[PDB]
Amino acid sequence: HHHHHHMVHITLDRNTANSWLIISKDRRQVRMGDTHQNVSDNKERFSNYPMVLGAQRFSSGKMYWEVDVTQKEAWDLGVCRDSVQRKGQFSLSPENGFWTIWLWQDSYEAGTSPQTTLHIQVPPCQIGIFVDYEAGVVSFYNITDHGSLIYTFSECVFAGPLRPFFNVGFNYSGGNAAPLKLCPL
Ligand SMILES: COCC(=O)NCc1ccccc1
Repeated sequence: HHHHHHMVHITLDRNTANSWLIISKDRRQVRMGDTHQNVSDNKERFSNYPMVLGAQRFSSGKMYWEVDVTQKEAWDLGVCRDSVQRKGQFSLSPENGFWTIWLWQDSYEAGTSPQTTLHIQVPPCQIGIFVDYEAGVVSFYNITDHGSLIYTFSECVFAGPLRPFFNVGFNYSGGNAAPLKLCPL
């Protein structure tokens, strides 16, 4: 792909984070802490899952960023509507305002309803995310495999401003402590 020139500098919004997440001082890395991180509750925080949003809101144009997933067992990445549900249980689907992929139990899947199997020969250490607001497109690229396409959501109905979306995943296994990191431009 040739989307690199739409690169945007994403930072994490502390105020949207689940109360167990630790966001780095530079707001470019996030990991799940071993306990509550001593923050007050607010209506923005994701309650049930270890999720956080980017600070940036997109309503037009073309945007590209990269995320490092090295040595993680489980994670979700993509974009979502600014107005997605924060509290209680919900599924990641376009009907709920999410355009995401994920890793879970050694398989990669796109957050369609129902979910779609992805065909990945080279486990990615970094993921590229491309959004074309006007075209209604969200695309995912395998940076480890020379930028090969993972998945394209097309005919997206964003229906609002978009925010970068992250889930560091559960760490029941003790094998998923590693952070998500926004990779430099
Ligand atoms: C440490 O691992 C246990 C675990 O993953 N618990 C579930 C959970 C943790 C934090 C926020 C939401 C849900």
